[PDB]
Amino acid sequence: KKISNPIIPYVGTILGGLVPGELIVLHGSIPDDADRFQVDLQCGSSIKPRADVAFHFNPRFKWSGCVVCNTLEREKWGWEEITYEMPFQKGRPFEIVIMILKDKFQVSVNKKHLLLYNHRISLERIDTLGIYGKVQIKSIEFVSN
Ligand SMILES: OC[C@H]1O[C@@H](O[C@H]2[C@H](O)[C@@H](O)[C@@H](O)O[C@@H]2CO)[C@H](O)[C@@H](O)[C@H]1O
Repeated sequence: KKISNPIIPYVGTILGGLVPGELIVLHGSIPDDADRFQVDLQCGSSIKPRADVAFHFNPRFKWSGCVVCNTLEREKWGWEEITYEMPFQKGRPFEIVIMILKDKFQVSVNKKHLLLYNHRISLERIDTLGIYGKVQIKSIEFVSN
């Protein structure tokens, strides 16, 4: 459950799905000209109709920067939860750690807390990791309890 230099866009099955207490650990970097990227925890990888996204984590670099989180269900976006922080920096490496909990995802970037997001889709439905946009990824790891 460790992938080196994945191709972006990345779409891959999460072996065994996710359980509370586990981590998803991403090391990567942001290109000099980035606008946004996203990490999506998905129900499958269908394109038409588009796979549900249980957790859409979407850093956006415009202005002072923010991170938009949401859920896509039956091809409709829910209410956005926007964190007006930007820990990502153009031209710099990062580490993202997503801690899976019973109630929430908790996300840290570079070992600093970033945000919480309550589950909207049942955790057991998630079977696919997608990474899209202007981002480079050195490694993907799923860390057990
Ligand atoms: O909510 C996540 C998605 O947002 C979409 O953009 C929104 C935008 O944030 C919102 O303010 C409004 O203008 O509608 C847009 C379209 O739904 C993105 O296009 C999408 O990729 C997700 O990030």
